[PDB]
Amino acid sequence: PISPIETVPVKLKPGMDGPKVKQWPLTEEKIKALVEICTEMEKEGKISKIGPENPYNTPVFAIKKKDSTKWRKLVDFRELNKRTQDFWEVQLGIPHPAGLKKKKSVTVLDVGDAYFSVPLDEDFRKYTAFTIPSINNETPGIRYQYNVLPQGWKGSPAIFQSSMTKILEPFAAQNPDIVIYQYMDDLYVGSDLEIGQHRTKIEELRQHLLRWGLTTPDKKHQKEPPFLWMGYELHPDKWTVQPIVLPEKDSWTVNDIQKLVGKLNWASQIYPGIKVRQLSKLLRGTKALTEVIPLTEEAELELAENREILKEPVHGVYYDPSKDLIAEIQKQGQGQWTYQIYQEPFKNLKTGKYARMRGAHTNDVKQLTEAVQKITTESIVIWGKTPKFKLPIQKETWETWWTEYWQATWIPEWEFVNTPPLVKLWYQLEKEPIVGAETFYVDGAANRETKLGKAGYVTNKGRQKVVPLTNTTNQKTELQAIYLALQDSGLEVNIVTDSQYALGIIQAQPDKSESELVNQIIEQLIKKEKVYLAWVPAHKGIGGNEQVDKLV
Amino acid sequence: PISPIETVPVKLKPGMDGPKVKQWPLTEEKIKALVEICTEMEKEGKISKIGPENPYNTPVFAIKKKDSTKWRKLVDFRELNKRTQDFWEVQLGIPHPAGLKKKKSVTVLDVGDAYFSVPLDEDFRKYTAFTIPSINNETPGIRYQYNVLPQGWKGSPAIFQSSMTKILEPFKKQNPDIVIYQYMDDLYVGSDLEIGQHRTKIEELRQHLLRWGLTTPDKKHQKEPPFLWMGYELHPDKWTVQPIVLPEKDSWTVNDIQKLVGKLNWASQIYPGIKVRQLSKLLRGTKALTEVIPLTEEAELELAENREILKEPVHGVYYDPSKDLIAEIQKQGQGQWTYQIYQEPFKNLKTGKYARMRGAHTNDVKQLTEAVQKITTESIVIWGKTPKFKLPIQKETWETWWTEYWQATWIPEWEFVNTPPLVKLWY
Ligand SMILES: Cc1cc(C)c(Nc2nc(Nc3ccc(C#N)cc3)nc(OCCCN3CCOCC3)n2)c(C)c1
Repeated sequence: PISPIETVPVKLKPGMDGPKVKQWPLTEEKIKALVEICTEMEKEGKISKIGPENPYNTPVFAIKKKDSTKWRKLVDFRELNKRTQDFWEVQLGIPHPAGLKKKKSVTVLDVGDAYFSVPLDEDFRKYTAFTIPSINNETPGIRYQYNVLPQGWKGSPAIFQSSMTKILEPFAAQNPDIVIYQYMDDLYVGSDLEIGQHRTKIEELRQHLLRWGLTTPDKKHQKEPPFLWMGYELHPDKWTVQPIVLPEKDSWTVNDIQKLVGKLNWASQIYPGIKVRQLSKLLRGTKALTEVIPLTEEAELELAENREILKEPVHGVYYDPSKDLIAEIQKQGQGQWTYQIYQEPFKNLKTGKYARMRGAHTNDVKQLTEAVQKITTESIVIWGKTPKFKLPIQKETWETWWTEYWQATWIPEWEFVNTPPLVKLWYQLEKEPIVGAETFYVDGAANRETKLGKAGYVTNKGRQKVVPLTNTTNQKTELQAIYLALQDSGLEVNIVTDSQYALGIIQAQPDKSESELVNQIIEQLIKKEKVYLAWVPAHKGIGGNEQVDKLV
Repeated sequence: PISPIETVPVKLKPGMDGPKVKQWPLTEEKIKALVEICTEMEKEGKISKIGPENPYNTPVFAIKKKDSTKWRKLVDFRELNKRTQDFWEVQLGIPHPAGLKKKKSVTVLDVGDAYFSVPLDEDFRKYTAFTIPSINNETPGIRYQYNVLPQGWKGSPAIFQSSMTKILEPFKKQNPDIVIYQYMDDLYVGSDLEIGQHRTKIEELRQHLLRWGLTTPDKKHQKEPPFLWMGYELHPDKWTVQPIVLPEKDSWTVNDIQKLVGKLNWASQIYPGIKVRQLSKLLRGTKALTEVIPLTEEAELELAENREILKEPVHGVYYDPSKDLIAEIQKQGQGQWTYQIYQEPFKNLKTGKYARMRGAHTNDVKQLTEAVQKITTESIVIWGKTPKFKLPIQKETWETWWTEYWQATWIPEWEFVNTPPLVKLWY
């Protein structure tokens, strides 16, 4: 079950040497159990006996499972693993089904011995040595090496895929129609050939592999297509998520909420409208696994909303490279967003959502822009192109924003979708001051110890007001002063503040926020007809500043 | 070509392993072009396929140099540079002429094709590994490593320097007034000649470099094209640190004299000898913003004196060759961008303003990309090294589209900003 494959040259970390650790206590009669395995492994050429010269022993274990007709034994290689070189990292992620192409037929092959079927570099085999100590008084024990890729070893995964890849080349080059995917000890073959030729071609492939010591089955699968692959469910004409269940409880531990938000995210790829706002807002802190977190009222509606969605099953269609790639985004109010990616009206390739937990003062158009960003990356990964976008925003509102925004922003070709809720600009500050409008010289101050402050204003009409504040900070009073001026002024108003901070929040034109005060101010700015906000140096200013600042 | 002297032994900084940088996902179109290019390079001995025992990686991108039809491979050697060139800026460094910035016209010539002859050190080849990625993780990437001096590597012109100074010498004798400078894959050739003769003299150099083996594909044909200006021909005489202009108005409103002045009070952090107080005495009445305020005697005396004081540059602002250069850029609207190059805050070594057009044919990312290249070329010509940008852009949208309008071969260090300023029209 081995093969004349070219081994891959392996080095140890430059200064290091082979692992010389051992195991003194034994497992009684479970020693000859390890003898039966080794001799049978030796005969198969997997391992080889050797005398205890220049040795680097590695601890050996043995373990049976429930009702084990055949025992299984393996060596812990963590120490050797710490000493061997780094390799080229194995497959990062997995192929997402939404980007697979349909075929008349597909096959799955499970390579047998896998690792033990590929030889190990000769000048490196000395380090994989291990012992089988017998009785007491240090009697000469049985010591072996490894001639093939050891099971737990650090280099086994990458060397195997390298071997497998090289071995498939004289067949892939004799079969351009057949496409083969590699993944772990698995092999996933597909073709548009008529089922007759395909069954023959699979058999040719098997015989190829078998002559290279790679065993593959004729009838193995305990379950036929659909394939229970990787949390997925792959049918001949559709794909979907391997069924998940949202468990019901009376008490919720952090771990259980950690599991729940994952099972929901994993479902969000096809099931539209999945939400994880308040369900994730519970795992903000302080983080402790066994700690019982009380389930909030809004978090219970969300879970109920998700349950109502997960109720009926939904599936996705595969990729047709010849047809357009469309993506459309919908807003979901509470800072969350959803999108669908499709080529066809009634079927989706996939769905998904945008988190958006950045900052404390955000904006609807910017959020949408981040969504287009997130999707463009996802599109470029799975299909290798960017989608035509269908967006709930007017071109006037987009144009106005990117022209006004301080960051550079780009957006691929996109068309307006009239379906509400629309993305608007709920207010725009004046660029120039307003003749005839009252001028509100505002200022707010506070004490960072007493936590007391004042928010007031003084106008050009000679009007003045000062309101006392508790539970507040200099940043809260700096905004309260602005809010106060809005309350007390007509439909057009010029406001002058001495706070970079305040002007910072307002000029960001947020339509929503996580501060009730900022939201109230927003409500006023929407209600006003014209508002001009102006900045002025705090300390050394006009003189209408310290009129309410020297009060604190 | 015949293997010359044995491969120059290349070592790294003590205890610095090779680059291990993930490979950005790419369009199908780009992977296709990357594939053709690489099987074509491999076919010419330039690169070879590697095994799982090579754990290193250096990113790759497909750009379009001529952008006409064919693509071009752009390896990003930023990481490997930091790990090798820091001892090849020391051991083999190319000296930077402080006169290049003073020439009337400077032309850039790509001589990147030169390196492809010279072999690279066998023991060092491993660290030059790159990966052509697969879409949707279908196949583990195609993995190559270099067998000849790679373009984009700073260590390549350092190894090629002797051979280059030899090829150039019989031209530098005929033309002793011309400053030639090799930064990476490019030569910077500057002459005080008039524009006509300067181009004719560049063509003499192109043909000189050619009859000694070196091609320079950047020229195309000067005979008969459609309307298209040259790719790169700078004029570093124009390059200074620009002064900041104050509004010139025939009358002043409270708001006008309150937005006062264009960075004043913060300009006191740049030009420290400024008094604003006798201008702050021009209101003090809780006035309507739109009300017009007349000039007083002491008000004009703190404006005219605070105007010619801004056209007299800062003193004590010198270049620190141990300190990195920092370039900040500000989007200004109307297809205009302002930037500053510095090392310590408010001590500007260089400031300028990029300008594309009125608009409606060029978007933000294109503008910023051209601006970053434009600034970087100034930094090369002036200090011999590139700055680290602080870009007004979301990280991922830059990391997605930067390679779209990128015509340069080197790549500066990025960084992304998140907080806007009130310093927009303060510049
Ligand atoms: C668990 C699993 C099983 C298999 C067989 C695969 N491979 C695989 N699956 C499909 N889809 C599919 C899956 C299951 C069923 C059923 N029943 C029907 C179709 N299409 C291709 O091959 C697509 C080849 C497209 N190209 C062709 C050449 O350019 C590169 C990509 N390969 C995969 C990815 C996972």
